[PDB]
Amino acid sequence: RRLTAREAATALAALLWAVVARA
Amino acid sequence: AGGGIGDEIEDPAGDEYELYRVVFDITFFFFVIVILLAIIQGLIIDAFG
Repeated sequence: RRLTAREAATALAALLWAVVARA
Repeated sequence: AGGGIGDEIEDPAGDEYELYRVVFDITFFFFVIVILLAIIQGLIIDAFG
């Protein structure tokens, strides 16, 4: 949810529940 | 298309919404094509069985 640091620092909850890298 | 829309768009490499468009394309591709054509295939396969 923030382009470059999107999957990392923008949304870690959904990044942990799943493991996507483009949302 | 057999390959999603990606042969039938502008190139999404412009800066705005690039990753947003790419997850859109790949999610569309994966879900509808492979899973639902496979559903159809598996249905008639299970029919013969």
